[PDB]
Amino acid sequence: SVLVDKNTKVLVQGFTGKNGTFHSEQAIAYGTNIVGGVTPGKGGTTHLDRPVFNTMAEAVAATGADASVIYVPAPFVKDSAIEVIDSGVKLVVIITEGVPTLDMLVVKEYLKDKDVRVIGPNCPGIITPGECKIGIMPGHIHMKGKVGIISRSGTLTYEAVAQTTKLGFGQSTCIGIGGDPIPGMNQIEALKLLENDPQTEAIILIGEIGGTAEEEAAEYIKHNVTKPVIGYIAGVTAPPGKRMGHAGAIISGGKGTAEEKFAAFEAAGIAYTRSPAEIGKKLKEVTGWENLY
Amino acid sequence: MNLHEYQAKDLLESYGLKVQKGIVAHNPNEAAQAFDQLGGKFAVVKAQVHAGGRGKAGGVKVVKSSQETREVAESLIGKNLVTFQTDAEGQPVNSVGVFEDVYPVTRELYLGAVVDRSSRKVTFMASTEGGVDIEEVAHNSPEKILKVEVDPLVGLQPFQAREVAFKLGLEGKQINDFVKTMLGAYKAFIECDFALFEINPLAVRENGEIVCVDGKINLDSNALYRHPKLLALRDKSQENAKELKASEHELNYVALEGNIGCMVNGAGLAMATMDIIQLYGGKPANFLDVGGGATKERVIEAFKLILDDENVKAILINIFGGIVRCDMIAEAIIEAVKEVNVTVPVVVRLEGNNAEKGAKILADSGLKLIPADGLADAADKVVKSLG
Ligand SMILES: CC(C)(COP(=O)(O)OP(=O)(O)OC[C@H]1O[C@@H](n2cnc3c(N)ncnc32)[C@H](O)[C@@H]1OP(=O)(O)O)[C@@H](O)C(=O)NCCC(=O)NCCS
Ligand SMILES: [Mg+2]
Repeated sequence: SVLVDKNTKVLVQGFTGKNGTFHSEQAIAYGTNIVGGVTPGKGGTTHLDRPVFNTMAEAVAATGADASVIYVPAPFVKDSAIEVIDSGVKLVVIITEGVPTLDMLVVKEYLKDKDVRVIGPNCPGIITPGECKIGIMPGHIHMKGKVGIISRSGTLTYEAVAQTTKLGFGQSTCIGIGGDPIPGMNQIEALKLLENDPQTEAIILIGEIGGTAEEEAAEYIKHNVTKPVIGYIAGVTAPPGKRMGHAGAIISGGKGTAEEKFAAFEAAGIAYTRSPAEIGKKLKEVTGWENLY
Repeated sequence: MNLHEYQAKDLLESYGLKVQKGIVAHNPNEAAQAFDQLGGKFAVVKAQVHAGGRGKAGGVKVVKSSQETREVAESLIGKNLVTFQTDAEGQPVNSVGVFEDVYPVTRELYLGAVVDRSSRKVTFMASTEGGVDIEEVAHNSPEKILKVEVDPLVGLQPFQAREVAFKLGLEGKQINDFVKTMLGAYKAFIECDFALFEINPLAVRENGEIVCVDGKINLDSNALYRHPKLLALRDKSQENAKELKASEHELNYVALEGNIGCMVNGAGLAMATMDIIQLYGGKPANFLDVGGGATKERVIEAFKLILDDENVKAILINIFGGIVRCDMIAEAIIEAVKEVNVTVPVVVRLEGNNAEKGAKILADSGLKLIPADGLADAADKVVKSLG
């Protein structure tokens, strides 16, 4: 596994809010160590039988948290992200959708000399099945195993999880890097981590239209990733010049098409499927893994 | 969010750029009056629509009298304009702009900027090839596109704009005017949360002035909460009626040309579903992301969006319930179907949380819902329902 495990201590920014409350309840039930959270104006209260703090500095001093998840509305995300970056927390998961692109441009630049990883925004988070979940993904579809998953989508990731669970392979760590044009953690960062993780024996890379990240990741894999990678790209049928839900899912200047992504996997010797139903099956073919169950 | 030509010009003027100025007219008398107000031998009347290709489509006319202006406005206002960059219905023309004549000119440049996703930096592009589609230039002669990556800490510096001005072969006051143009555009870009802009052409007039003749600005819609004056520019008439309606019900909808409608939670999965439909011989009719916690009301609106297309002959609902129980989702789907005229076969794939209790509720609702096991099953069945 990478980044999170049973020892991870998690703070929640926007802890007292609707989604912070709901997903924190689930996280506690799952076995995630939620140590408290931050909501300005509710410092010194308790929530879900955990302390609430006004500031991340107070929270981190009190709890020695090493991760944080952000459920704050988009307007306050740049503020919240810098706050946690400055706090001593090493891992930040940003769930929130609608963060301005230029806010992540600045945050991503701010991170360049820091010792902090940021996953998201507009992502379901990170899960090490059997150990720790940070985000909104349903624990029950996952199983502790050997397939690492990197994905720009939410529910499409759950299909690959369902397929690898059913084939009995299970997941090491699944990283939802999110649907935005400038993520805090890109595919190459995540591939490096999984390549170095002994629990991960194979990797699924899920992408979609927009940007050139999959092509760049392809070139990186060719030279630097020894574990088998199985790719899949959503949006073959997407019309050009249209946002397909996610801010980053858009073809423009005839670039960011699904086909050029498949073709890049081709050229790099990376295995892939053209059907979302056959991700697990393609992985099975490539690995030769077998089990009568 | 896109801006009208006159709105983009007003914005850029406010950051000190020079523009081909005009007056907006909502009726032909107002257009005639604008012509006399400008007080020039010639003006250019331009349909205000969010689209390029306006001239080719008959939406740009040079005029020499108030009478000619009224005629042109009367011809344009209240009709939709179809251009090579619109869909087949075109964009409504509710107004024209009557613009001052700034020609003849010495030469035409291109200037624009994007947020480059690979470098993660605001990037400017400039060329000697103004009045050419810059995509063609990029493809055929990439060496003619000059690029400047901006460092977020320092911003665009005068020396970077001078490097460009010298490579463009500008001379004299043209250099300092071009530098001020690029610096002002950068300030606007950040201060307004632009996603991209293009000025094409950026004219070098006979007296050396650097003038924005036609310009487009696309704003980051997700930043408009902090720009009330920019949000106030929004022209909903230029947005697709169904896309707009979907947005009002926490749905994301895009129409295609096909015969199988789709309803999915999550954008990745919605595009994947469209893709597997086509793999299995079908033609996806739409993208539709119903989001998390789809209620009865929200599913009703999704049905109405899809079936408003007469070409739709079957629907696939594909929902992966994680935090929300599949039997509760099945309840909402059943309640929704009961309120809508659902005239086509509906295949339903419900997976995740209690997929089994959900599938049974569907099977016993007596609405002829076709239950599907996996993604492959769902595609296979919805295409087969076409006969
Ligand atoms: C982030 C999001 C979940 C928040 O929605 P929410 O939980 O309904 O919002 P709420 O208003 O109830 O809660 C937000 C909380 O943030 C708190 N907050 C605001 N600024 C904050 C800050 N700087 N630090 C910490 N907390 C803060 C608010 O005070 C509020 O708590 P309160 O209600 O006790 O006051 C929502 O804006 C969003 O982005 N939804 C989509 C998420 C998504 O789909 N992501 C992709 C998944 S793949
Ligand atoms: Mg989404």
